[PDB]
Amino acid sequence: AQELCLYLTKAASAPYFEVVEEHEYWDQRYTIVQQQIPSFLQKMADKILSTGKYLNVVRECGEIIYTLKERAYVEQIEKAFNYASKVLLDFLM
Amino acid sequence: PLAAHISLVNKAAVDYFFVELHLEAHYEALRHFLLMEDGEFAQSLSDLLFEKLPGELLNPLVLNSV
Amino acid sequence: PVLLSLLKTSCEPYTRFIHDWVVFLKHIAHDIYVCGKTINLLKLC
Repeated sequence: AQELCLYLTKAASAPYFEVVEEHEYWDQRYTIVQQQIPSFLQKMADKILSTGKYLNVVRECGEIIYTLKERAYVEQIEKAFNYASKVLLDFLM
Repeated sequence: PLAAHISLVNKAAVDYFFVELHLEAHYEALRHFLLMEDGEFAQSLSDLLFEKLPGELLNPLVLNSV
Repeated sequence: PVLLSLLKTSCEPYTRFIHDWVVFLKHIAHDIYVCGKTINLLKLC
C-alpha cells in the first residue's frame, strides 16, 4: 500500500506541477496562502513564490518526483530560481 | 559488508571539511585574532583602548567601531 | 525455513532506516549510532 499511495500522488500532482494564488501594486498580485503548504517544502516557501513572480513581469512585456530522505526536488527548484532571476535582472540592465 | 562502508563514509566526511569548508583555515585564523598571535593587531587594539583610561568607552559607538 | 522467511521480512523496514545514513558485539554498536548521523548531516548540506 506504499506502491499504491505513490501511484496516486504521482498522478494527482501533475496539474499542480504544471502551474500560490493570484489576484487582480505588485505585492498583492501573487501572495502565499499559509495553510496549503506541504510542510516539507516549508523550507522553500519563499523561493517558489519568488520564482514565478519574476517570470510574469517579463511574459506580459514580451520534471519533479517525490522521494523520502532524498532532496532531489529541493535541489531541482533552486536550479530554476537561479535562472528565473538571471533572465529578469538582465532584462532590466 | 558493514565495516567496509563505515571507513569510506568517515574518511569522506572528514575530507569534506578540509578541502571544501576550510576547517584548517578557521583554526589558523582564530589564533590570529583571539590569541593575539598576529602582531600590529593587539599592539593596535590594546593601544587604542588604553589611550582613553565609565559612561564613555562603553557605548556601541566607540568599542563597536574601534 | 518458516522462521527464516519471517525474519527475512520482519527486518524489511528496519533495513530502510539503515538505508538512510548510508547481545551483539558492542564493538560495532556505538559505531552505527555515529555512522548514521553523519549521513543525516550531509543531507542538510
